[PDB]
Formats: sequence, structure tokens, C-alpha cells
Amino acid sequence: IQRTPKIQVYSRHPAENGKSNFLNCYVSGFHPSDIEVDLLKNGERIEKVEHSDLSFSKDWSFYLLYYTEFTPTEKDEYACRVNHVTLSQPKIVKWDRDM
Amino acid sequence: KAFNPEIIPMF
Amino acid sequence: GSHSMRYFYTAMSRPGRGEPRFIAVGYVDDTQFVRFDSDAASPRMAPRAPWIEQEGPEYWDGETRNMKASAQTYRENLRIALRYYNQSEAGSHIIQVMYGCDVGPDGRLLRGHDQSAYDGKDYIALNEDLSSWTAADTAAQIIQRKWEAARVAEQLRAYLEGLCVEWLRRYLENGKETLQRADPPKTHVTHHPISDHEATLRCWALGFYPAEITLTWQRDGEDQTQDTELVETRPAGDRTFQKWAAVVVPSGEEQRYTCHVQHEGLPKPLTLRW
Repeated sequence: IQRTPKIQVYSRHPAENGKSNFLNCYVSGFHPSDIEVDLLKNGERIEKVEHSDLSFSKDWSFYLLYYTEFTPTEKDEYACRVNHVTLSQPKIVKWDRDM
Repeated sequence: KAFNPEIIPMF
Repeated sequence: GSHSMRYFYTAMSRPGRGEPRFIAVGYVDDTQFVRFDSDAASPRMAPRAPWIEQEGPEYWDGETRNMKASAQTYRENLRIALRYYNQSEAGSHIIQVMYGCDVGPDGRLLRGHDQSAYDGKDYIALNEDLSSWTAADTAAQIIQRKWEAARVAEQLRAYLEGLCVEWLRRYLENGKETLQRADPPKTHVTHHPISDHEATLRCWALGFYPAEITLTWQRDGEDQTQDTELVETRPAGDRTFQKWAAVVVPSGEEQRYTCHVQHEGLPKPLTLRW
């Protein structure tokens, strides 16, 4: 009945270590609209995170883009942490630069 | 420009 | 049909946490250009694309007035929906609406839209005739009777055939540099071994606008529909979109696979191999 969010974590441009970029977490296909999204750098919450205005698809499910400027490196780990009514605990999706 | 009826339709 | 304008409203009740929130967004094609949020410090219809900024105070004040009136009407519709579904005042519910117009290359109306949902399920829709309604259930049939009695469809029709198309045409002219520009996808294929026996081929499309795109993998010239992993088309944040399609292939058979890309910004479809 309620719909759980789909989650993609990715960059605006192909990642180059040491080059400034944007980290995106795109949440979609969810209903109802209340949703908690954090972007994480090495497990810790990034403060300066912006998001798009609430919109929805033809099937009425909602979508939002959360984003922050970042400069990727070899060892730094990035993730998106998402909570929604349909989830028993927050879901954490790691950024893979090849997806 | 958004739809702006004189009376906005009620359910 | 070459362009669309759409408004999307979401009205969300939250008993115990104030009055229902009302959010509206407007789009031309895949470009957002306005928003309104009843929770904002100072709610107004606000620009989200540069080409709308030139509209004068009369425009912005009128749009703001409309959104505020709309928020009030949708708060009442949320209360009515409770009565129509025998639901209590304790629960949280959502009404969504989408409406607008599609125009062809010559700017004439191709078709109009006005559809409502309650709790994420179809409620009532204006039919393509812009004259009759399709109700999803017996609750929506009550609304249908009211709207038939009050000739609501005629009002929507007048807007959709008139102001909707006229204002869409205006925006398309004011935003001609972006709204009337297709950016073709930058494409490539990447290869990711998963074992000695199999590898993933991933066909990428990046930096494209509008969002509509077709990515398909063929093996020996046959579409691999059932065997292709396709991600949802996703925004890059710079107006453009990204998508990929992946297949798992036997190692040594990579050259039997071809990725095919169709997009409005391409003169002809592309064929890629690894």
C-alpha cells in the first residue's frame, strides 16, 4: 500500500580524485512524502545539504534530489542514509563511482 | 500560469 | 507533440502538527520553473528558472494569491475525503493533483490533463475529451456528480485550450535558449569483470535533456529486454539527466553485444560496443 524509496547515489560529473564535484542522492518511487535523507562522509553527517522541491511521477510516487558539493578522493567514503515509514531502520547506500 | 477558476472545485 | 506545461500540487494532512502542508511546482517539459510551499517562512510563488524572473509584480502576486486560495481549498478537500472514506481525523492523508497542456510544433493544443489522487491512488480524472470524468471508486463518483452539476469540466477546458497554451507558448519563447534546446547524451560503454566467466557491460548516457531516452542492449542483434538492468533516469542537478543499462555477458562474448541509444537530440540512433 505504502511505497518504499528507491535510492541512487552518484556524482554530477564523472569522479576525478581531487576535483570538485556534486554528490547526489536521488530518492524516488516512495509514498507517503515524508522522508529523512542524510549524506555521510566517512560515516558522519554532511551539514550543507540541499534538496529539490517535492514533485511526483505519473504513478503518484514522490521524488527528491539531495545534493552537496564534494571533492572525491581515493579513501574517503560517501553514503546516503534514508528513513521512511516503510523502513524498520534507516537504509544506507554507499556511493560507488561506477554506478 | 496556474489554473485560476472563480470557484475552485471542491470534492 | 513537442512541449508540455504541468502543475503538480501536493496537500498533506498531519493531525497534531498544524494545518495540512500544500506544495506546488510548475514545469515546462523537464524544467521546473516555479514553486510554492505553505510552510516557507513567507509563502509566495517563487521562480526556479531564469526565464520566468522577468515576469512582473502582477504575475507573482496573482500566482501567490492563487496558491494561497488553492491551499485553503485542498485543506477542505482533505476534510471532505475523510467523510467520503469513513476515515478519522487522527490519520495523515495526501491529495495530489496534476494538470496542464501539451502542444505540438505549431503551438496548438495536442491534449489536456487534469488528474487527482488520494493517498497515492487514482481518484478522479478529466477525460481526453475535456468534457467528462472518470471516477476510480464510489467516493470519486460523488465528486463526479458535483462537478457534472457545476459544469467544472467546461472551466478546465477553457483554461487548457486558452490560457494554458498561450502561457506555455510565451514561456517557450522567453526560455528559447534552453527549453527549445535538446542536449544529446554523451555515451560510452564500460566493462566490469565479475568473475573469470562473466563481465558486466554498462552503457552510459550522460548530460542529456530532455529526460526521455531509450537505452537497449542487443545480443547478436536481438533485444535483451528481459536480461537488461535499467536504472531509473536520474537528474544530474545541472538540468540534465543520466541513465545506464547493464547486461551480464559471458567472458569472450563482449563483441556480440551492442548498446543502442535513441534521444531527441541525436540526428540518428547510436550504436555502441565495448
